[PDB]
Amino acid sequence: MNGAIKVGAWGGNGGSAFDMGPAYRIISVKIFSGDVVDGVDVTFTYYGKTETRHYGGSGGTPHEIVLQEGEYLVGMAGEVANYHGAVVLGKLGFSTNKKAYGPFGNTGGTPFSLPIAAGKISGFFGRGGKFLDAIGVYLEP
Amino acid sequence: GAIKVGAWGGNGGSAFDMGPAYRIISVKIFSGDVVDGVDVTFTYYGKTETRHYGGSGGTPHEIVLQEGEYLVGMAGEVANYHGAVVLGKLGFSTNKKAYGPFGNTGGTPFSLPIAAGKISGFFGRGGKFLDAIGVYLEP
Ligand SMILES: OC[C@H]1O[C@@H](O[C@@H]2[C@@H](O)[C@H](O)O[C@H](CO)[C@H]2O)[C@H](O)[C@@H](O)[C@@H]1O
Ligand SMILES: OC[C@H]1O[C@@H](O[C@@H]2[C@@H](O)[C@H](O)O[C@H](CO)[C@H]2O)[C@H](O)[C@@H](O)[C@@H]1O
Ligand SMILES: OC[C@H]1O[C@@H](O[C@@H]2[C@@H](O)[C@H](O)O[C@H](CO)[C@H]2O)[C@H](O)[C@@H](O)[C@@H]1O
Ligand SMILES: OC[C@H]1O[C@@H](O[C@@H]2[C@@H](O)[C@H](O)O[C@H](CO)[C@H]2O)[C@H](O)[C@@H](O)[C@@H]1O
Repeated sequence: MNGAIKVGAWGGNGGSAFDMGPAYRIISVKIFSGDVVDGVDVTFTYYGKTETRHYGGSGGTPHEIVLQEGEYLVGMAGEVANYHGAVVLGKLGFSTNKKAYGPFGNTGGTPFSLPIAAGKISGFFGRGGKFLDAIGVYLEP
Repeated sequence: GAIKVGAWGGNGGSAFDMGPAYRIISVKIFSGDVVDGVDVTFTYYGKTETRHYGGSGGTPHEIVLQEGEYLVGMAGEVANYHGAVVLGKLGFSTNKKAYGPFGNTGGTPFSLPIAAGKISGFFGRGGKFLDAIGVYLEP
């Protein structure tokens, strides 16, 4: 969009597109996983107000990443697997400039990794359905 | 304020940093069993330069960016070639067409599709072969 850097769209073509848009500050990310990744719940602040978005499906169990002050999402990885005739993320994980999280999910598949040597993730986008078909990120310094 | 993503590959070789370019002009990928090295020709503040990363083997595969065409994707596979963790397959995609991957040695795959932005530089490690590679991204 306006100087945005949207890298990704890892996963399958099913589901329906979702776009969080870049955030001003990602407060917390919650990954709901089961055999695969069900959805991602994101709480962030945009133009002053605190917002929460619900992506992917409603199933799965929550694993939350809370960004302490000065901590950012500097990496993302996982596996795009086939789950009952549907290409979705079977494993997903993130890394912060402080600790590493996950991966969350138990279905193996073709891997992908996005180690950020310089920059951070600032937002999310992708395709959702009964599960998390695909996920991508917004990058910024 | 540079967005450097990745660096897929091993830890062998020596680090190289092409830095960001005003405009890439072309990229040559020398490959054999793996990825021997990459060649990058680009403009940089009025000047036109050429950088080469990796060994001196392999056969060249050239991608010549056309008028208003950029690199919007990179993918390949890091591998363990007779002991050294190097890239075994490598390819790029332009907003007009996809290339390769070039190389015949598999390993753990990786891909970097770019929905918004482009590649404007490279960095990583190299030696007799292209040990690892990363890119600079821009709006
Ligand atoms: O569907 C609602 C229930 O979903 C449960 O998670 C599921 C896992 O048990 C199963 O293995 O995988 C699927 C998809 O990955 C998950 O939906 C939750 O544990 C329940 O709390 C929830 O009610
Ligand atoms: O697979 C192609 C079709 O996928 C459909 O989405 C699926 C959902 O119905 C289902 O609940 O979840 C899976 C993954 O979570 C989705 O693939 C789309 O609705 C169709 O338009 C599409 O053709
Ligand atoms: O493997 C550890 C050492 O790797 C060296 O680089 C390798 C080159 O010597 C060799 O010719 O090629 C491979 C792949 O192209 C390189 O990994 C480093 O120069 C050493 O510093 C390092 O200890
Ligand atoms: O080293 C000089 C020669 O290198 C050749 O490429 C090599 C391949 O033949 C071999 O199979 O794999 C290695 C590693 O990828 C390559 O270096 C070129 O094809 C020759 O033209 C060149 O003389």
